[PDB]
Formats: sequence, C-alpha cells, structure tokens
Amino acid sequence: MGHHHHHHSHMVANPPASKESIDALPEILVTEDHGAVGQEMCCPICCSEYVKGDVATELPCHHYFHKPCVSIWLQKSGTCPVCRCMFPPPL
Ligand SMILES: [Zn+2]
Ligand SMILES: [Zn+2]
Repeated sequence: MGHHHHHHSHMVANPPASKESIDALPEILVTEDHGAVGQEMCCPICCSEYVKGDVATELPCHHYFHKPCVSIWLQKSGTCPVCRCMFPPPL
C-alpha cells in the first residue's frame, strides 16, 4: 500500500563512497557454474543475470553485485540497494 509517498527518506543524506574503498572489495569472477551469487540470478542495477565473464563483488553487509556497476552506484548513492545500509558501513 503506497497511499502516502514519502519519497525522500532520512533527515540526513548518506555520503557516497570512494573508489579506493570499493576497489578494495573482494573481486568475485563469475564462473559459469554461478548463475546466482548469494542472491537471485539477476543484478538489480542491470536487470540482467549473472554469467561467466562478469565481475562480482561482496559488500561487507553480505550483499553481492557486479563490481563495475556497484562502484558507480556507491559513488552516486552510497547505499546498498537491497538493505539501504551505507557504504562504507556505518557504526
Ligand atoms: Zn551489474
Ligand atoms: Zn546490504
């Protein structure tokens, strides 16, 4: 039920991460035996599936995405799309 649309969440906005902190994340080469990596078979950011050849990574809050796309997202929204937790992780 989306009757009241509070589109802008948070009173204070979350800052974007630095590339250095993202590049330091574990690089997971998506192999052909990996149709899904710790989640669905689809990378929400790309609305596309996981196949051999793409580069995945794991956010410290245990959430997998493609490194290429998450590196841009984290510097744009600085939040894990699935849990809305900040990156780098809050305290
Ligand atoms: Zn992706
Ligand atoms: Zn997360």
